[PDB]
Amino acid sequence: LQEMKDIGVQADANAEMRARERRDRLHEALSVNRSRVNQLEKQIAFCEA
Amino acid sequence: LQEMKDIGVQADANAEMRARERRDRLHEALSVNRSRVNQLEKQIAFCEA
Repeated sequence: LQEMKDIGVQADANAEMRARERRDRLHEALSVNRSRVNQLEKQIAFCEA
Repeated sequence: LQEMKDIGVQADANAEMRARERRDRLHEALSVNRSRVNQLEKQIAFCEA
């Protein structure tokens, strides 16, 4: 248990599932955000010109 | 010792320094290659526009 506190992680199974779910939803949202920024940057550069 | 057989990694002191040196020089090389790719894509996108 001291080793578990030296590595500095809570390591609870229920928290592991909740954490992975929240991070995955944010990774998916970020991938969509980058894609949107890329198409709108094209629109911006083209329309301004 | 069974935990060492389960993880399946030799992890010799010499092997550890060698592994980090190769993967760290690779991490910087990836960042440089990707930066060149992004720079060339921005120039090409400007040329198209």
